[PDB]
Amino acid sequence: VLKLRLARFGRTNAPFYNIVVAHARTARNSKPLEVIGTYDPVPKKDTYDTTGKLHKDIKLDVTRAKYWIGVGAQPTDTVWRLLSLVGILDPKYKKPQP
Amino acid sequence: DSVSIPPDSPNYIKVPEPPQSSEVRHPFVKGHLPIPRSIFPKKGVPEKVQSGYVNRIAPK
Amino acid sequence: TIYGEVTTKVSGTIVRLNSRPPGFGLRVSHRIFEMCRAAGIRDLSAKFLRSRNPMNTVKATYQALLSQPNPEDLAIGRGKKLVDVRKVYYGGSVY
Amino acid sequence: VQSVRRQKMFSWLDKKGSAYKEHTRQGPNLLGGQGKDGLAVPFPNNPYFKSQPVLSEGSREIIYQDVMEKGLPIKAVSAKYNVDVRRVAAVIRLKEIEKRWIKEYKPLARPYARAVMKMLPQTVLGGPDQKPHESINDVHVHSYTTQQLFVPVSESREFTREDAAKAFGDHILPVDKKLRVPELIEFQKDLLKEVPLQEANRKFLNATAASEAKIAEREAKRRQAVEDAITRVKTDRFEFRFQEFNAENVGHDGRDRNAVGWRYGVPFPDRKRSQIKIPTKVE
Amino acid sequence: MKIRRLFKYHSLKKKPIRPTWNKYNLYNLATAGREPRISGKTFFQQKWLAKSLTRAYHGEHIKERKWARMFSRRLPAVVNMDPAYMAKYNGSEQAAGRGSGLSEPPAYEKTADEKPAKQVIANPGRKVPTPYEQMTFAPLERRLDIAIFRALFASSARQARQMVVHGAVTVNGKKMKHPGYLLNPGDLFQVDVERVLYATGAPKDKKLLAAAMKAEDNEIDPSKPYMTPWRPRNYMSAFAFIPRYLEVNQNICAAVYLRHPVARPGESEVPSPFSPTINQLAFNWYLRRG
Amino acid sequence: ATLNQVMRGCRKPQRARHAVSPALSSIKSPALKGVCVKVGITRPKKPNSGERKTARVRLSTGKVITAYIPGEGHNISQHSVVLVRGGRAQDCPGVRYHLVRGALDLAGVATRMSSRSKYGTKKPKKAS
RNA sequence: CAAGGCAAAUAGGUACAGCAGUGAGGAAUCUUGGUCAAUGGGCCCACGCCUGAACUGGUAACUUGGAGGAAUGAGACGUCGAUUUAUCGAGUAAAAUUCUGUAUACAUAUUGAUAAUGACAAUAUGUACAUUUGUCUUGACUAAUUACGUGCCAGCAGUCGCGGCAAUACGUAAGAGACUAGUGUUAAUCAUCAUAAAUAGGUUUAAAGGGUACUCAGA
RNA sequence: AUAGAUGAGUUUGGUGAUGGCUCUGAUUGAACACU
Ligand SMILES: [K+]
Ligand SMILES: [K+]
Ligand SMILES: [K+]
Ligand SMILES: [Mg+2]
Ligand SMILES: [Mg+2]
Ligand SMILES: [Mg+2]
Ligand SMILES: [Mg+2]
Ligand SMILES: [Mg+2]
Ligand SMILES: [Mg+2]
Ligand SMILES: [Mg+2]
Ligand SMILES: [Mg+2]
Ligand SMILES: [Mg+2]
Ligand SMILES: [Mg+2]
Ligand SMILES: [Mg+2]
Ligand SMILES: [Mg+2]
Ligand SMILES: [Mg+2]
Ligand SMILES: [Mg+2]
Ligand SMILES: [Mg+2]
Ligand SMILES: [Mg+2]
Ligand SMILES: [Mg+2]
Repeated sequence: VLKLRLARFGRTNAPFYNIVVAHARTARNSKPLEVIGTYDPVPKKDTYDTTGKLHKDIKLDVTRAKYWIGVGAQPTDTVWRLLSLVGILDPKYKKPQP
Repeated sequence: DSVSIPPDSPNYIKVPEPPQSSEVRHPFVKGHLPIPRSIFPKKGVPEKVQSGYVNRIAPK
Repeated sequence: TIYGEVTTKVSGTIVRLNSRPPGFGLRVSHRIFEMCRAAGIRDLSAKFLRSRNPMNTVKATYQALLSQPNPEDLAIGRGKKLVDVRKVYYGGSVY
Repeated sequence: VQSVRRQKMFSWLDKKGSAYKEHTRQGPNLLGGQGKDGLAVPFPNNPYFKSQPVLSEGSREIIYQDVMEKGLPIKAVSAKYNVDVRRVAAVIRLKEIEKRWIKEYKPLARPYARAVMKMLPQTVLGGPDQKPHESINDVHVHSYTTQQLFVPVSESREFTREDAAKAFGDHILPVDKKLRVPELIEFQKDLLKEVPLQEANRKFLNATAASEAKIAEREAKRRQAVEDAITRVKTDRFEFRFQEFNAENVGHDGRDRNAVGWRYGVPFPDRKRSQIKIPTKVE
Repeated sequence: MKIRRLFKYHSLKKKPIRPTWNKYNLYNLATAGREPRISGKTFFQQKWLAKSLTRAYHGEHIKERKWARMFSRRLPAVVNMDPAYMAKYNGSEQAAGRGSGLSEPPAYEKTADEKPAKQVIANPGRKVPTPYEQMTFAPLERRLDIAIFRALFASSARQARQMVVHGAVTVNGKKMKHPGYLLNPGDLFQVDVERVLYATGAPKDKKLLAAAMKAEDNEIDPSKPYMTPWRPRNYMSAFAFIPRYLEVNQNICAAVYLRHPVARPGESEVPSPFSPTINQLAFNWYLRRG
Repeated sequence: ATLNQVMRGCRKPQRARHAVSPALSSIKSPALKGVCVKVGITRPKKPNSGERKTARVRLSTGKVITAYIPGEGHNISQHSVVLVRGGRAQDCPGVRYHLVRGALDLAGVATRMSSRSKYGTKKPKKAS
């Protein structure tokens, strides 16, 4: 079962993730089939900006990710959300309005 | 670019260096990445990129 | 620096001197450092191949500095120029 | 009781070293004194290091008022006053900060500026141009060009700089292309033909002015192409920036310097000596 | 904690030259021997002497183990080329003769005839030796704590370091708390004005202020660290030089790291109070730390 | 040697050189614990003269070696557990090992002021 | 299925080379913690449950990186150490004065995470504090000296070596050289070593030409 | 990646060679001693 998931890398209190295409039943950090992108959870701030806004830098190969989703790849709950923001899949969870 | 580059950053006035004016030695990066496989043959146009390939394997 | 490479042998003591680009320094032994530093040489490399006799190493080194290939004589012998690329590139010798 | 060593110190410090207590005369007052080139030497044992002049407080304004108001290209201002293009760009950046401080009603260090500027030699630009500030045609000594090569060629060959570049290497360029203001060569080639002076200046401005447009056009398309690969999706809290990249550019064996990812087959180098852990670039 | 190596920083017996504006340092610098004795000393004894002399000044606050890896055998240099020569000649005349150039008569024959020979075609000032030896300690000029001391913002390399560690410097408009940050060509480091005035200002001894407040020009303010009105240090004129690689602005106390120190034919840009003979021996030591 | 002679494997490794402390060099150990079997005196060689304090120790591995007792005065005797380290007494044949003075049973020189680390002696603790 | 160890009797289990931990061996290597909040996996229509993987806290200078304080400081006409008794040092060193607020402590905010869920911590800002020296070396190689004691004795030593009554080499005292929260020693690896030489060696007298050349294989 | 190639002590009445040993450089998942 192919899956688009995250591989945690980095140091203590410094998480850094790697979007990968790996079989479900394999180690989390084993060499996958491909590395689609990277993900950084800790949000950053622009250098010369004082508005206080924050952003999350994400590198993603949308072209390669779309092909694997079309053949039956199952993205995890975390990667599903990211793909939704880009506009590839529909949101899995939404804030209840009532 | 919502915030204009202030005069503090070095990108305020860009003056490119002339060719072959530096010899910075990049350190050898250790490690490798998994070579992404190839989806098409090396020669010829495959059938996957034709008119109705997707509509033939994933019909409604 | 010296002209090209030189190799002299004095009774089992072979010395090999090499010309190095500017800024290389005197990456040589202690005895070769004194001679080069006293003659005016600033960039050079030397190796003792066979023996390291304190005496014959000096006789060989001093004999190698006097056996440098003269570029002007080599040119007249072959009938061809021996243009030094570094002098034409910068339009004059850069000491 | 003071020791003899201290006694000899204060004595020297009261008669010979007293001229350095307070700065009365304008200009350098170093120990090495003036050299054969008219430049003060701070350390007598090192005759090579000299106290080079610094742009005057007014000269900095002349450069600023020229690039901003008159809108002349930095290359023309550099060649006009013989100031390095890297220095002209820095003077404008520092001057822009002054305008900010003066605009924000911040107290300038005028007492520290006037007192220090009297200790350093200066070169006022404009009318009184006694000497050029520095060398604007300094070329980097490429390691390939440092080799001693005596190439055998025919007795009657016209060995030019182009031929010398190929001898050092096939990818090396001659010194005619490594200049920061390569338009000066073309300007000098017009004088050899006895072209009217101020007409050659006209071509120089157009040449330099046109060269800046090309540079500004290149960086414009670049920055425009860098933001086209970023997809900014606004959310409740943050703004996610999805950057696109070809994941297949990992070389022929997976090893590539410009590849994106955390390399799998590497352990932590934190225990290695000389492992720099400081920010390398404040962007 | 004062280590055993700082016990006699400004000794008048050893006579070490330190990177500071102390009056004791000014005496050791002014009365330094013109020529160190290397007559009977061996090669190791020569290298050790030069190492101790140069290290007392260059990066004195840097561990010997750290500088050994910082040392670079690559010494940057540049060559000046005027466009006038480039336009007229293309470098062919330099190869005339047999490749090296057209030979000229010896010196004992030229003036013998009242007429001098025609000038040799070449760039102006194209026979001066370039001082590569003085660039041995160039990498140290890239640190953030050294650059502040070379811009006349601090009275010492140590005092310049605290400005960085204590969060008073701002590189590229961003706080930098690392005195080891290697400045890049184009970086703009800015020190706090209040700390620059105290470092370079004169000492504030209150006994003289007793009869100062009662009995453009500045006003007397008794609520500031430096002595008011601000005046330069007692011996700042003897160490008042700014290197050509740095462009400074005294008003806002900001400077720019234009480029790295490069050796030019006839001069160097690394401030070093030592002759090429000593800088040469220091270079040889660090080649193999022996 | 011709190229064909090098194909057949003529470049064999140089003969091994006996280590200074084979008992330690063999198992890649910096030190070894042992029980003293005899504490005596050894006579130096031709040029030197005197009496070197040596101890016949049986290492944990099983081998019996002759170690050297550095310093002035020792408190070890038969059936004493002492630590052994590499070295050698250059003027005593067979003595190819030393004994750490701050070891388990061997005590460091009490009246030592110079190079205390070499002899396992604590600081005098006078002003402390 | 069989055997031995442990356990078991009419039983027929167990093997911690799963995590933490104990004993043993050894010169020598850790906590019988918290949580599934993050990431990954298994089951599940869904909700959800489980996860000693994993994420986090703890221990150990084992290693690396950083901090561990800067400026002023001249007659306290004091103190000490030597010794030519008046010369040379400790010494800008100290005290003292003027500033900073680094590790860190506390406080606030943000953040790791969002549909929701925070075990624990990071980051930013504000205020506040100026806290140790230690170790080796000193004949040459190899940077750095005298005095006293001992007298081929006691001891030093990586190599050569030192000590036999006026020892710069041993043991003390002082000075000097150097590294520094590390410093030496021991063990090991690479290089030094062209010191197994493919690149690139050599074999008359120094390690090394076979007793001989016809000759298959092979060059 | 174009700067990267280095020696020193020790055999002899003495000289020049041959030839080992040790030192100088870097390091360890290290141990011990003094801290
Ligand atoms: K030899
Ligand atoms: K011997
Ligand atoms: K024979
Ligand atoms: Mg002592
Ligand atoms: Mg078991
Ligand atoms: Mg276990
Ligand atoms: Mg045990
Ligand atoms: Mg979980
Ligand atoms: Mg959960
Ligand atoms: Mg999950
Ligand atoms: Mg579910
Ligand atoms: Mg703090
Ligand atoms: Mg010595
Ligand atoms: Mg000793
Ligand atoms: Mg001998
Ligand atoms: Mg002694
Ligand atoms: Mg440390
Ligand atoms: Mg036979
Ligand atoms: Mg025979
Ligand atoms: Mg004989």
